[PDB]
Amino acid sequence: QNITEEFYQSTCSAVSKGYLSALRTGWYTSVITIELSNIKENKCNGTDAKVKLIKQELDKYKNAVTELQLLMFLGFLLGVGSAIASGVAVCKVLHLEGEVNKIKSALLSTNKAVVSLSNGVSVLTFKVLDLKNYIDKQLLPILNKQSCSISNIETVIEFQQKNNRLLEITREFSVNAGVTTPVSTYMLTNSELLSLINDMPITNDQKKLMSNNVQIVRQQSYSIMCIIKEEVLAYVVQLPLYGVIDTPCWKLHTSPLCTTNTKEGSNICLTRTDRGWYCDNAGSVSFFPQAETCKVQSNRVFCDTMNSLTLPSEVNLCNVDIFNPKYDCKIMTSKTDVSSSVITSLGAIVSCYGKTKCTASNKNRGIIKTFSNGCDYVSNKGVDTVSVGNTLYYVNKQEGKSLYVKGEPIINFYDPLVFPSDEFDASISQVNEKINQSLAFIRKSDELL
Amino acid sequence: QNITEEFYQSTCSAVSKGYLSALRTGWYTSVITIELSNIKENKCNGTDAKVKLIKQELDKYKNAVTELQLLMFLGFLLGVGSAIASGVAVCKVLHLEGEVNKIKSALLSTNKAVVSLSNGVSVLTFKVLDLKNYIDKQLLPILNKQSCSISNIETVIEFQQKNNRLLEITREFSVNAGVTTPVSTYMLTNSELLSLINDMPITNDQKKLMSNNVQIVRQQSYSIMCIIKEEVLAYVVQLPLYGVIDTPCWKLHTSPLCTTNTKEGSNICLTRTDRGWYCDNAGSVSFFPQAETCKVQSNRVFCDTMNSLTLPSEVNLCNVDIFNPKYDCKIMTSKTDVSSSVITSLGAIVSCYGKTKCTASNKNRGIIKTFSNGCDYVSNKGVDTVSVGNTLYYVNKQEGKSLYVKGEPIINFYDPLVFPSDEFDASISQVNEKINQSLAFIRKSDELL
Amino acid sequence: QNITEEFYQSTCSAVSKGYLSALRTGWYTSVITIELSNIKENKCNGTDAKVKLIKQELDKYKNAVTELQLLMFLGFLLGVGSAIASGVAVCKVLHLEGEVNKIKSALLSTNKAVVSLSNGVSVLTFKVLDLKNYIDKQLLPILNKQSCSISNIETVIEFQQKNNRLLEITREFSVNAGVTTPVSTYMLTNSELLSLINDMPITNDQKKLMSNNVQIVRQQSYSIMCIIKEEVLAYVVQLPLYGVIDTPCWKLHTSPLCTTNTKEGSNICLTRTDRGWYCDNAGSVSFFPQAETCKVQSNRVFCDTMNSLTLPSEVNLCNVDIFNPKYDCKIMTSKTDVSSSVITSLGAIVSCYGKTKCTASNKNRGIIKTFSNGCDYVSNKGVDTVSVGNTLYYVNKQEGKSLYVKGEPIINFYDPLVFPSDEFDASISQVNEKINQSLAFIRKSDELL
Amino acid sequence: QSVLTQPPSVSGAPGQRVTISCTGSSSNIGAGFDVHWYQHLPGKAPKVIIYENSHRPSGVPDRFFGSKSGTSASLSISGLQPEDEADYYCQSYDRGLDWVFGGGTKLTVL
Amino acid sequence: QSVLTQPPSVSGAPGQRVTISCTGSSSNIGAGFDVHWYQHLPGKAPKVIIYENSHRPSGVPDRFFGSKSGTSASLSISGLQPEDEADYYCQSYDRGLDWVFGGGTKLTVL
Amino acid sequence: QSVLTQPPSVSGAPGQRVTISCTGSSSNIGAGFDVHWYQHLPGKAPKVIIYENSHRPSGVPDRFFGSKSGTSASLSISGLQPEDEADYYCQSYDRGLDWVFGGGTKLTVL
Amino acid sequence: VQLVESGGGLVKPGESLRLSCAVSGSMFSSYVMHWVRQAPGKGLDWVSSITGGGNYISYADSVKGRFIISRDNGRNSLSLQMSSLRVDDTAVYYCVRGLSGVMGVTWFDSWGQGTLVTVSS
Amino acid sequence: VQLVESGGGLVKPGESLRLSCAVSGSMFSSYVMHWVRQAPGKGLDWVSSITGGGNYISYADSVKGRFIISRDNGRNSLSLQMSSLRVDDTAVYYCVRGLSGVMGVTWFDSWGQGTLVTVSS
Amino acid sequence: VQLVESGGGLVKPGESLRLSCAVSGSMFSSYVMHWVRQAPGKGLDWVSSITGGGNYISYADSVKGRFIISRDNGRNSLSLQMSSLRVDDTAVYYCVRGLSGVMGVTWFDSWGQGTLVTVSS
Repeated sequence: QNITEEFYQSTCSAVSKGYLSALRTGWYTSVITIELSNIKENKCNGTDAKVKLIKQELDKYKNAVTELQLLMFLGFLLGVGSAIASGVAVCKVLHLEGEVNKIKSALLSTNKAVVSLSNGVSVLTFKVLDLKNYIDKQLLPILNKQSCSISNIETVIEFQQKNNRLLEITREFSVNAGVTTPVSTYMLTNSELLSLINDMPITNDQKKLMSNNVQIVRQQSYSIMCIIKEEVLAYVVQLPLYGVIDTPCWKLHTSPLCTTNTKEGSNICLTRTDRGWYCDNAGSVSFFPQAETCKVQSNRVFCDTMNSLTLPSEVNLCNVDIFNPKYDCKIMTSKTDVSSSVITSLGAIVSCYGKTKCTASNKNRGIIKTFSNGCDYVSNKGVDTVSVGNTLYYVNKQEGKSLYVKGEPIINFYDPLVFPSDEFDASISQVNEKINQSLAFIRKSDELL
Repeated sequence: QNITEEFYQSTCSAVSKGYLSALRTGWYTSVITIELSNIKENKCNGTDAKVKLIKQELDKYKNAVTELQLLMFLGFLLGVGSAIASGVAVCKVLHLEGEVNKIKSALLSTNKAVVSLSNGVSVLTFKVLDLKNYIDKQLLPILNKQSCSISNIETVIEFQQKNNRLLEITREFSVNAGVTTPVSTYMLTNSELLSLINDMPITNDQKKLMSNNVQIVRQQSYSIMCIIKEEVLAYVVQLPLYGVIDTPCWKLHTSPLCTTNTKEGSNICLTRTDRGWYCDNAGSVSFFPQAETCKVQSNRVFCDTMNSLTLPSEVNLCNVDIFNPKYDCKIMTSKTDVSSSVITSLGAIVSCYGKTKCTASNKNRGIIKTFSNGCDYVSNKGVDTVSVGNTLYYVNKQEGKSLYVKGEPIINFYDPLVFPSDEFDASISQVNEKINQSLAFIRKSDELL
Repeated sequence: QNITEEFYQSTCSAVSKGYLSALRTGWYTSVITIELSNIKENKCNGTDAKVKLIKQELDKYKNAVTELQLLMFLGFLLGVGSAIASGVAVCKVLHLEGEVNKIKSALLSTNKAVVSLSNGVSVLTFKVLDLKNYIDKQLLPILNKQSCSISNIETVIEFQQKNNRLLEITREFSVNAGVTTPVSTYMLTNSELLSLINDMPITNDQKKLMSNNVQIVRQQSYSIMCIIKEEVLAYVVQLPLYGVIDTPCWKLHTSPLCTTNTKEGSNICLTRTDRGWYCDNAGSVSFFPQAETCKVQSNRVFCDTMNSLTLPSEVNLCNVDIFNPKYDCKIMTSKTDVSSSVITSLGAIVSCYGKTKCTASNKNRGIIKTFSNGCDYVSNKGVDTVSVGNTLYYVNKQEGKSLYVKGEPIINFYDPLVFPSDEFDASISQVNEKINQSLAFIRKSDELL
Repeated sequence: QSVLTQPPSVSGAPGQRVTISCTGSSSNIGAGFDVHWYQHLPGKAPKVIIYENSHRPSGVPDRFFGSKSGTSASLSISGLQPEDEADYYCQSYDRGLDWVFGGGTKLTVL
Repeated sequence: QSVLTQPPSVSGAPGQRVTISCTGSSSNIGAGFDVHWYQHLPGKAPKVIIYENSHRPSGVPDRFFGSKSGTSASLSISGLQPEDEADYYCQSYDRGLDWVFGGGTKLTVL
Repeated sequence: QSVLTQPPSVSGAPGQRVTISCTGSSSNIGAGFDVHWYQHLPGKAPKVIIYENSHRPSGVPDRFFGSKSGTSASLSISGLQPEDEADYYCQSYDRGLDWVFGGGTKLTVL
Repeated sequence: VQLVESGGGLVKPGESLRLSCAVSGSMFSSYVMHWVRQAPGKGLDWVSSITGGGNYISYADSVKGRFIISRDNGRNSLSLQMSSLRVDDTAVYYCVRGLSGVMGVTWFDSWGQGTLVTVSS
Repeated sequence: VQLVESGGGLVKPGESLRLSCAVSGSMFSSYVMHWVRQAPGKGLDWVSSITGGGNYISYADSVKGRFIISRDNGRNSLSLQMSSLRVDDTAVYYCVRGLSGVMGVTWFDSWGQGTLVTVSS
Repeated sequence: VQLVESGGGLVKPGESLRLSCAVSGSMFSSYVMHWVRQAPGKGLDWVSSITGGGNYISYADSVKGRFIISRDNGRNSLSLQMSSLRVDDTAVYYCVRGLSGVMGVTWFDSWGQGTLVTVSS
């Protein structure tokens, strides 16, 4: 639609602007129940081929139920929490005696009933497979009438079709310990997920967003086992519960803005250690440094709020003035000057340094730019390939407008002989304070003689 | 049972105590053989629908066989090792000529025989699918008697059920190159895994643990390819070999303990860079910094010994006195003062800093705590939600007792005008040595005039 | 074959030499089309068992189609880029109107025809499932002749076999948002992948390489959704496009070379922060620090060049002389002196430090080495197990020749009382410059009195 | 006409506790949703007394205490004071008419 | 005999633009492959004038401009100069005979 | 009665090599398990001479050398010395009676 | 944080008009805005909503499609086109600026002054 | 690292008693502990085991269920409840503290002094 | 970067020979090399290729198996055994040191001097 961007040459940082987003400020727990069956015996003294088939499938179902019975740069400066605490909480409140008998009694007639539980929390509990109503009188009476013989042949294929969901549940849970992510489609069919999402206490705008975009919600939930006993096997699919809706969430990329000097490897260099997403929520911004945890599906953004920091809104003025005395922008210091390119949401930032060949090649014309030393930016319109050094990046071909804020690099604003280059993480105020302290040292050492 | 914890306000560190564990001190190789079949030709000049079905299934099996033929913060300060060396070792010792016929001769009568091999290493070798004994005379004599016609229809479905395992072997191995984790249930059926666990040279206590907890063993193994030719198709499922058993493995979490000052951003900060697991074994402790590699299933703590450091027992006295001159505790220095919370095994550690609103909300009462500035701890009993700024964490609802060790933060033991805030990783002795050096610096600059 | 290795005791670094490789210098987009079918109605007022089976199967197919419609240490110092820009580019160039009608018109007769498209990019577009030609007259005329009754019973099993591919496509794509990796075998059958690799514009040597090693090509591609409508459901599998061929990619492992002093924890210690892969391409070397992104299948080294730096050839002279004034070798400084072992491609590098017992044990003899203090190397031939402290590494059993060059550790070349140990990343020239600056300070402070 | 129902004939003297109760259907309130209470003293525009049934904003005294249970929400005033004569409200989130509003209870001193 | 076909009877006076055109089969060039053009002045060894149909090496004047389209590749020389009399070539990557060479065009001044 | 079998009638003069051999069933020893040998001079407590069939603890001389093969374990003493007269043991890990113990061999000088 | 709006007066039924809101917040980009109405006699009701960028426009059930609500993020303003005007439309309208909930719901924080729109006669 | 225990003497058959072990180790939290016995005449045998926390009790096949093994981790002690007694149990009992194996097995490291328990007559 | 080779002369048909190339590059480990031939009259043709360690040896369709190409990486050299000979091989042979492509293809960069080999009579 209107995904714009700006490139600031002050720190050679890109900010892609207009990314109406959706945080993950809550969880929601829903107790899926699979109605299971208990079989006393499947003796079948007589033998046939189709009876052998149904016996093998019943034995696979029994092994599955037995296995289920046995199945009861700014990354350091973050907050870490377990993401499955809500599912464990409702599992612990399920594990108290008499709850799941209430669950069965409340789920006898309706197919999407709501139970109250002891804790006072309302959890949506609903069958999805009803194998108990199938095995009740479709297979057991037939197995025990014609001396263990099936008159038809399609019944075993129907049993395979019905048992595929439970067997895939067994496999997918046993592979992934007890907690699997993402939730698969045979864990929760997409029509059932749409009906469940429609029926849970959320904004109707969130219903529209979460029904248009069930892909990422399927990719963000967590399903955890719970009680298996009393033929009522149940697991909790803790679903995301989205908070703010369509808030502008600008994306910040960075590249090492080194110096233009060529003599040996005596270079001074700042890399703005602030890459990631900036969403706006409440009176603050949420900062997501983990670019691998935030999905960028369509022009919307689904982020994990638990893996975020909070910042005041003055970090927006971090984008314009890097020396602004309202918010302390974070930069890192380095002496190495390798060539590096980061492909922004529409164009590409390059930084070619020392003696390296970089070009911006289009597949229908050839090389068009041939970047010199220093940070530079190439728009989406005109190129589709950015080669730096001995490697080749493909720049995103997503339509939108780009702006180029002209200026000089901040590297020229520093003194090479006094600059400190050992800070893996720092700030503008801290670096300037150390510069002032070292300059005061220089003046006091000069005045000491 | 008795998963207690303590909170030390000296470094605002949580230590959850009582986590009887099980390490992974060894590997154990076991050679699964799938008895394959060789078919000269499946011509079938006549054409029927069921014969077309069995022809397509045999073609898929042949493509699978051809596929298998073609298928032949303290994280930096660690030790990196390849985790599949034992399976590659037994694969290399299999690949020499003559061992395949020895395996086939030793597995002719018994189902779960033991093969001595050439290297002197004993490997458990056992069939799990026996497709050769099925294809031998169930399908080939039928295919070449009635002018390529099948009298029944259930045979192709039986072939589907028998070939599903081999086709899933094909898919799961081809997706994951040659080395895949976790081992799936169709890769090794759980009854066969229990029988293999029972039959391998391990403690009977470890048999009880690894039969009660087959999920983590399944989630921790590594299956690698072996020879395919001579219709013998084999792969080694390298299984974990647990060492110490039920050892108290206390878990340490830390949160950034900054200063209480509010002026601008001039804050000093110690963040204890020691989070992870501490398992007791031999006369030492194993330190697991990677919290993503240690599983927490039930109250037992399975871990990866290969991804651990060793420390003397004096690190336990690191928990009480941070200035104890017996073990050098590791802390990190920082000037950033963002609000951060880490939810411990029962409660939650919060540090709300600058100007942020945090609360400990219970879903039945509301906000109850409203943390002030400084590190603070909120117990499990009473709350079920911790909000820090605009992010929401769910605190674990696992029952147990909590202790609150009262004290003053170590920030007040440091002088802000001289404190160093560069060290990404350091120690108490190193930081105090630098403090002493800079104090002598100040005194010699005073006496120089 | 001839995988040699060298151990340098100067920095106790292992360099495994001879690893004829293959980079990933390009991408290539290929348009898989599944010919879908549109069904107006499947009323079936009459009911039977097999008709119920085929109705449930058609309902599952319709739900899958609807879901598809809704489905429309040197790691910081790198270059980060999106890996799926080519597939998004061809998806965007497909999304303009009239392209997929051209795809259908050019794909009516030939099964692997090529279209030119509007952008001027040639894309290999082809069918793999042709379900439209199956549903055309095999199921719809039969459903509407005998009052919705199927005379046969194997047709539903044939429909299961044909619909398994599309249902697995639906599951695998809905699990992984819209972009999945690796490409599965039911996503692209391996006969089709071999024929597609054979037909795509690449070197014949690269054809031989990616036909012998389709495992890693399968494990490095990216499949992305495309247009779904007009019953012509398409998705782009973006395949790796390998550049240089059999170029030597020597692997550099490092271990912490700390000091031999035992007094307390006052140790001066150097860890070469340079571990990873080194490939030669053009007149430069490509450096892969991420050892988790480069596959080491057979003795060939497939890699991801998008996660690599460029370096001049003088980094090879970094291997011999660490103080060589042609390339600035990268080292890191540390005071912690934990015992650590890494295992190189054949042998093992150990450093047993403080009071820590390590041994190199062979399973047929027992302990043979019992390493002392300092870095040491143990060859493959003689051992198969390396224990350091209480952790047990298995050493790779890959055959080859080892060289052990002799020398003294570089820590003995440094001054204990003046060394700077706060550099997470630095260089030999930077560390020596800081040493010279601090020594000049020492001499000027001595001369000031 | 609105789905929210409370009797708008509640009065009380200053000094004791006055309880305002409003009940909703199954679609609103009881389906995991929230209820918030405001005031409508004439003149100044309505402001929020209590949101999420337990929380309070910055300037709100200890007189007001809200609660919800099942499909019924209540708000208690402990020690009423003379200038509290206003229109107290309930808001729910019925899945039809989205942000429904109650009929309003006119609380006046005697 | 070679799969690459260009007429070796093209010549022109210095001053104007001369275009060399060469076409291949379906297996080479048009199947996503590249075409490169060299020069063969007698004496010194042949050197590359244009590779990947657009790029240029270090020392090459602005006279030579190459292009490819479909199956046919062209190379235009603008403002011919007398010592350009040589053999101009095409190279493709036919999947049979691997690195095939064209018959060559003898460009001479008049 | 124990599953471990060794003849408890082995003796030899000081000076030469004497080998103690003990064999077990298929469930113990040969099923990938280990055999350890302890020594039982009257008076002080028994102590391990050899564990994992090859290793040794801190204070153990070079007289003792152990080995295992198949289902049989051996321990050789080279050049006997007079105060070695004791009860030498084998232990194993039979899957029934868990930590089974041998009958013990009384080694004495002559 | 206080909301001020204008545009009230007497309007004949049937014709359309524009009613504007001039919110003067500092972080008016994430806060979810709504409009409510009230009349003498009957109780206060709900009119309209708007969330963030403007891609999740939601309406009441008493009015649907008649009222058009939009907002300019750069100008910090809101507006409604009032296409149809029935007798029930005479009301005092309130802008309202609410925050997202612990789950997603809004509790109608600090209200605007309120503009009276009369449609009778 | 030396183990010292007491509790021996003469006990009539049939009645229970307690046999206590007073290990003075520094890391008696991870080491796998056992009790062995030896009678004059017949060879030395095995009695009981215990691993760390105390959730993996394992017993011999000669005596199962009759003997109860427990340990106090805080007090650094072991204990056996000697429920029921036969003629064969007169023996010298040894506490034995052993370390975990390279796989899992224990080789019965440094032994205790040995306490005599006589049950005859 | 210039390539120099020798080994030409008159050779009777049928017998084998060795023609050697003496490349003198500084990064002669990664560059893909080829050998081409040219007779008077007919245009250029392709003879041979070599890439990397030498495990992807490729040949022309005009001559297959008769010519054996190898290279010594340490000695910085190339060699061709010219097993069997016909009339067509009298040509000037050029060593070719081409770089890897943007995809994989080679454009035959800087050429050798060219050695003339005659086979007639």
